[PDB]
Amino acid sequence: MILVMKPYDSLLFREPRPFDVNNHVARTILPLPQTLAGAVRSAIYVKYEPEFEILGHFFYRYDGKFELLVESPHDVTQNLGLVKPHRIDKLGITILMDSEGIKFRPFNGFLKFSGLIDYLQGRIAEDSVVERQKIFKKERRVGIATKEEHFYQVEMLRFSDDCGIAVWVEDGVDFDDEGILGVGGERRFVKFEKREEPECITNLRSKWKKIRDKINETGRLKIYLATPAILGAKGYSSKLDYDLLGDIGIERVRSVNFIGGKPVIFSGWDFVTRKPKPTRYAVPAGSVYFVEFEGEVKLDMPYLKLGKLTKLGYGLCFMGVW
Amino acid sequence: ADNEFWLNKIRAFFHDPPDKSFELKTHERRASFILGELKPSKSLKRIIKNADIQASSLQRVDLEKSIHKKELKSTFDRIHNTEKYEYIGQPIIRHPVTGEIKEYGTILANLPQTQREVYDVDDEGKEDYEEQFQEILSRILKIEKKVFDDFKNRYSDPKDLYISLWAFYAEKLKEALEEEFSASFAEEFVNLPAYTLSPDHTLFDHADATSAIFGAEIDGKKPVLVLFKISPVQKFIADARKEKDLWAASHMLSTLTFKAISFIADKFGPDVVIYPHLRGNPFFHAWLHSKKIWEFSDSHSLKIASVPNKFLALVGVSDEKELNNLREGIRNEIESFLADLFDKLWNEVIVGALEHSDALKHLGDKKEIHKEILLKRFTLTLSSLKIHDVDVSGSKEEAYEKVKDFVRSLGLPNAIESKYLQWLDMLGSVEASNNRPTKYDLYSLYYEILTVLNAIESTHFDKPAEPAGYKCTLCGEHLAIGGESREMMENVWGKIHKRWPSHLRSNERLCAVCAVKRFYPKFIETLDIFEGVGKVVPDIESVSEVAMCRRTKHGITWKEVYDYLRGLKNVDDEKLLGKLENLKHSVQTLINNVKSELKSRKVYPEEFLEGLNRNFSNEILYSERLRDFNTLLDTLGFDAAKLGLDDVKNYETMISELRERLSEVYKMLGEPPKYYAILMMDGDEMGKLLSGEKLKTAEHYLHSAILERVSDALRVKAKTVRRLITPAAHSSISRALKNFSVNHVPDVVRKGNGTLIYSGGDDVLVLLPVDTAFDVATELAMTFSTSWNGWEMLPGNKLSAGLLIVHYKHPLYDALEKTRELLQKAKKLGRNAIAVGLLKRSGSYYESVVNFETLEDAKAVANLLVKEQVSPRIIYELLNFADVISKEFLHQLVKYEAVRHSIDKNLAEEFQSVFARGHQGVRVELEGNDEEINKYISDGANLETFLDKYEKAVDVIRKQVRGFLNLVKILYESIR
Amino acid sequence: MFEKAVVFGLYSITPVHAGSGAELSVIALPIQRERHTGFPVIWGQSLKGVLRSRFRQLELDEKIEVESQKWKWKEKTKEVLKEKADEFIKKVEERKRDPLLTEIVFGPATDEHAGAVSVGDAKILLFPVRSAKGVFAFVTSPIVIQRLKEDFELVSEIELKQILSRFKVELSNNETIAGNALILNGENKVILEDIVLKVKSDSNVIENLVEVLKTLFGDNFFGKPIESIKERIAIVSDDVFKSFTRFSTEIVARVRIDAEKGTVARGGLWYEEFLPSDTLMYSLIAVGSPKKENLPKEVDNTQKIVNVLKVTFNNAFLQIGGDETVGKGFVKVRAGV
Ligand SMILES: Nc1ncnc2c1ncn2[C@@H]1O[C@H](COP(=O)(O)OP(=O)(O)OP(=O)(O)O)[C@@H](O)[C@H]1O
Ligand SMILES: Nc1ncnc2c1ncn2[C@@H]1O[C@H](COP(=O)(O)OP(=O)(O)OP(=O)(O)O)[C@@H](O)[C@H]1O
Ligand SMILES: [Mg+2]
Ligand SMILES: [Zn+2]
Repeated sequence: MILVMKPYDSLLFREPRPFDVNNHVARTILPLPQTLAGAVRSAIYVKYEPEFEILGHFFYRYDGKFELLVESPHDVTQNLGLVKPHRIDKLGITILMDSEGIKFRPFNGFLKFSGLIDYLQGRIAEDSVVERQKIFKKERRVGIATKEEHFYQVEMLRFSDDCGIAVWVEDGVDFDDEGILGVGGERRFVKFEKREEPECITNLRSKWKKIRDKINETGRLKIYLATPAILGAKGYSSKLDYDLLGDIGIERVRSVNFIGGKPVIFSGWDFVTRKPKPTRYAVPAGSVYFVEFEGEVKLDMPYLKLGKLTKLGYGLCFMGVW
Repeated sequence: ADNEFWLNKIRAFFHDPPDKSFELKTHERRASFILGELKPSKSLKRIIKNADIQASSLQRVDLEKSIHKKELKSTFDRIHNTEKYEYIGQPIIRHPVTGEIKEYGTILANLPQTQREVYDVDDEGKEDYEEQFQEILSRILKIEKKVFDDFKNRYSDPKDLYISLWAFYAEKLKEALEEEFSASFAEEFVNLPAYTLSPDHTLFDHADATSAIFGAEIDGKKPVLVLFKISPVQKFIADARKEKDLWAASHMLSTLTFKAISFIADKFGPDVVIYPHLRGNPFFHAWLHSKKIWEFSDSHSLKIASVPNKFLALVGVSDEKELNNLREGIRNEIESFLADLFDKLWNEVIVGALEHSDALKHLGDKKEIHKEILLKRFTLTLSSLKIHDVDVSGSKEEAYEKVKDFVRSLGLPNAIESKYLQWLDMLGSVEASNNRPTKYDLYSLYYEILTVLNAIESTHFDKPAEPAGYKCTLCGEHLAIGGESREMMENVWGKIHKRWPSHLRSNERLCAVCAVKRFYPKFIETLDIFEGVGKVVPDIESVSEVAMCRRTKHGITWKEVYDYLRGLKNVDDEKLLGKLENLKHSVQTLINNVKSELKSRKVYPEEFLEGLNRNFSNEILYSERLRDFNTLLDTLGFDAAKLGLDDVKNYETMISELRERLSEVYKMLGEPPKYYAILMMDGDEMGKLLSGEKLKTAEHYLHSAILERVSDALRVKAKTVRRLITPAAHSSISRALKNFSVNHVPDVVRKGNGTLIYSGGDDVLVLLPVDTAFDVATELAMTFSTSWNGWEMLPGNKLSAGLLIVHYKHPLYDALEKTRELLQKAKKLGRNAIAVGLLKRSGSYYESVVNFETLEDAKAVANLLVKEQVSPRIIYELLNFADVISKEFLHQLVKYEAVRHSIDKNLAEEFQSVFARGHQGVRVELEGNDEEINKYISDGANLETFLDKYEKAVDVIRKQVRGFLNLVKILYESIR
Repeated sequence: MFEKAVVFGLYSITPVHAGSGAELSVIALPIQRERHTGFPVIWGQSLKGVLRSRFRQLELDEKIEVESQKWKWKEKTKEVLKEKADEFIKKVEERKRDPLLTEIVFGPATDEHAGAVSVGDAKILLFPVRSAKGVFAFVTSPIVIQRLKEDFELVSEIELKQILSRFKVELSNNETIAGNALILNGENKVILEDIVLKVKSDSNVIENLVEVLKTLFGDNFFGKPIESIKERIAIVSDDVFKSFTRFSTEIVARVRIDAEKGTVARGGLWYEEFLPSDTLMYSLIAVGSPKKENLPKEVDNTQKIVNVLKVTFNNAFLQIGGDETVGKGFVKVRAGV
């Protein structure tokens, strides 16, 4: 069940840097899955790692047709060209290839679920991508408030009038449909709504077998991070543990190639102990893992949960071919 | 053993005599003579020559074999009988990047005035010229022998002698020659090229490249290219509170990467690293002083972080395990330095503050986790690309075909694959049986693939799982020291603040990284390359200090009078000496009262409170800060509420008298400036330049008058094939970058009254007052764009710049991030453009992305504005009309506004001219993904005609005029 | 959180200059404007700062009558806290704290828990533009109706719910839907400050908009008859509406005069922009159950904590912005009953 959350006003999600009296400038980051997970936990508690699992969260735009927007993959150049890693046996090294030069800049933006059903194959259309400005803007409120120095700057997320945030929740765990809850930093709220699972999901769910068998026959698999994941075993590391892919039935891995941005540093407030939660590092959303697996994948779903805190919404990954 | 290896490196360095271009016929014997008893063997000379030819100048070593009816020559002896040589002309030098051609003036003046251009073997009228040439060559050889003999006598160890020669042989020889012949003679002589048939790099750069190649291939070691990156940088730099944290972060990052560089250099050799060019680097000089090789000369200031965060080196590894050992050694050296700093902090500022408290035992078990958190903060990425040994055996055509087939087997995209195929064809277009391809022919391709690998392999991170607790208050991401419990953390940090109030504050609870960075300045006098250099930490504390560096209307800066207040630097001018003495006495009496009151509380060390006469915060010169006693105490860094002095009110007389004296000073010294300028600059498409795309065709880099005499096929090839850089050319490029980033930016920054923080290679980061920010920005841009200043190389490329003018009260992290955003926007919009932004204390934001020459005319109109020659209202009307204006009546409307708002007709005409000229260069951000328009604007061309051809010129011109008025408003606010 | 919500309304009696903007295009201090749309807006952070202060000063004078019974804060804190409540009284009178009941409603002071209410941004609903006939007009945009359509569904929702879905109108850049008092007689056209607009015939869109206003702001309309307003709505296109808000606001030049010479001082000249009077703003107020800290018996649930806020603020007159001393900021508020 999707959870549409249309913001009445702008939203600010606190970055880890403190802001009480000294660091008056308070920037914003993209909504971490923990914040939305806590908001949904409050919502279900009012209606009646949590016992229920949140698959993840994606942006959406409602202009006649209702479509969910997924973070732009790191596998797409700014010229809408895919990047594929091919290995050079002569030099013994593997490089990422865009067929137009060894250097490229990832395309910042989004990718609709129609894009997802076509991007997993290995091609991307033009209409499948949306720029960042079409969804949200960085609205910075200034001079909000012996108070001569209390004037502090705040940057918020100014979503477009037809754009909001949708949270993906597994079937069941039903609760209140229409209502309002607070999300973010400085006290703001959204007008959330409960909507049946979109036809895009079933479009990608039904066509999962084709991509799955293509991956199985070609011996190549790509894993796309829809939401950030904490893949460390003891600490926090970006290296993909080979046992992690052993759950889906990978007998052996030949080579693993991963491209991603700077890690996201975050923490939380432990309401039970009234102390901040341990700091964590997660691989940024939109990163893709290129693996050369031996064997086959027996996963019945086109997605899997990787890492810890997967119930919140972390580690939403899609299996794709390259 | 290792001594033999060092001696072999010395031999490889001097296989070409420094005066080789004077007479190519007997260069090898001259090199063997200058090497003295250290002269090479036979087979060792052969392998050294093979390494030299396989090294760079392959666009010359595969070109010097020109057999066009003779062997082409270009020397100074000009006795090369034409029966077999048919020389071209006098030697020249060409810039490795811009191909700018410079002749040799002073070297020809000392040469005999020959009556003919060419001379044969045994013609008449030759004996006198030959005798004169022999005399001058003997003098040069004697000077070189004296210099090298002194170097050999001073140093006994082969490694010490090798490094000393590599570092100072050129300088010492140049000094000796300028003592003997003339300064310009030595300057020209020391810049002679190695291969005269294509003088695109200096002889010594070729010698360094030859030494690096020979060391890479020696003893069966397979040469490998290694690139190292220590990341992240910008996020670590930004986490600062005062200017000292930012300086400490920059210097610490530079020190770590230079520790890795020094490990590599002491393992293999100083020349094995191509970027940065270590010669002449102040950090390299400090390292040499540490190794007891050469005493630090104090000529170059060490307070500047003059080492980039990446280095590229050419080393030879026996196997993969050797490379892994090298990587582990680099990582362990960096981690050892970090752990040494952490232990120093933990045992000098934490134990020394909790010497007896039970809290020390509570956090004693947390030393390991915080040490490991600090160690695992940065990411050290080492990427190595093994240099393929292309099979060059067989015929020349067969060898070139094999090399090209190997190139084609990589599957590279057609663009750079075609580029390298064209390069190989142009190399193989020469007519010579002995011509053969070399392994380093595709050195550019190896460098590009290595850069891609490093950019990919540096995205991998592995970081620990820190426990719970309240995070650090400065960085915000790491658990604070002793932050397990709020009460324990507050107690510990209050004790530390009481112990160290000059650095910390009443509400700071730092983590390992932030605390180490904060206490970094007080430790570095006891770290490896230091304690013998002197005054590494700069005498600038707060960001407001650099704002005060702006000079007032009486030829005197607020910073200078502040330094006079502490008594550091007396003021020479006596017209204001009495008022300055009155203000100094008032502030001294007030701080004496404050420190006497504080000593009663017995909460701070007496030594710290004794020095408050000298280290009091300069923000007290702001009349706003003196509104009462609590704010005055907070300005100095003391919390009145914590000390309980929030109720003291017997000092109001002193504060009022100080405020009156401050107003009296303001009467003619002007109010103290509250705005400073952050300027960070970057190299424009340096990767493309090193990839060969931005380089020009081989015709420019060759000798000018040899294109015609050569065979037609390779003539047209060099006409329409772009040159690709190579070890010696790369070394020359890095040498020009070092020359700029070391000898030029610090000088113009000091002349510009700014404070340079980091000048590593292409990048530059300075903090300057709003007075000289734009002037120094334009000066630095023109310096970088220059190709040959005097007799020293210069990068000859472009910079995008981001300049931010922000209030001193603004937090440092947000200002730095905004300046980085400005730089990124400048790069996004047709680079070689400066992005100027203004962030007022209220929070209003201005914007302008203009060409570097647009500043001067904008400065002129702003100067007209401040001088009351033109009313400021003309700006408001022009902004109002900028929305509804078109190119046809641009000039007429501007002329009407000028003649309306000016004083006379000439001022109005000048305003019209400067507005018309300046507003052409302004970058625009259209709705569509249009970079061609910005590219046209970036140079100055038929863009005006192209604008007529352009389909949305009205939006372009409207954005241009609006941006020009915005930037001129920024300038007017800055001056006023 | 925020179980229910209430709708507030604002009406600028005098021009309002609240906050500033990071744009700073021409005017030195523009008004707070939305980023994506560019409409004028009153941020919920600054709107709360005047809602809470006005609520606070009522406590010091005890005019917060709850359920038709006057509120006495001095005894209430002692009744519900005791022990240190006497010290709590001293701290509040020391200006280091705030009265008890306000902190349940508007959150604690600088020196726990959170406020039971949240103040949303005040989005514009009607903008005044000079006209030829019908001297001034209340102009809207179709998406402004769309914004009001969704927000009003949180409180009212059922007759208004059905009529809310009827708000769907497409308008070209020159057509308009206007009241009878604005249409030029004979020539079916409307002129709104140099712009000529053609009236589009309709009989529901203007009536529907004034229908929800009466049901959410009473029969009276901020001291004016409701029927006198229905004839002066002029719905225009989004581009026209967006352009009006950028350029139809009052830009006021200001300067300081020195008595020593009688002229103006050098550099003491700047221009500030004011929101026009007769600007019907509206802000959604989100209210939740307050934190249980032994609260008085009159503020237990959310329904009781919203009635006090609505009653104490209906027909109020508070000042917004930083020009109080020059008669700028006074706005009449009408809480949605
Ligand atoms: N000592 C230093 N002081 C200040 N700035 C530095 C220093 N060393 C490097 N920099 C600059 O800081 C920036 C950080 O570069 P970095 O290696 O982190 O990659 P990047 O291009 O910023 O992006 P990415 O993080 O995606 O790799 C660069 O612009 C670099 O030139
Ligand atoms: N001579 C050199 N040799 C090797 N590396 C160099 C040299 N000069 C600069 N570099 C490094 O090469 C890298 C270039 O990457 P960077 O992201 O800065 O792009 P660029 O080519 O400088 O231009 P742009 O920023 O406009 O894309 C930087 O890390 C810089 O320090
Ligand atoms: Mg660069
Ligand atoms: Zn920290």
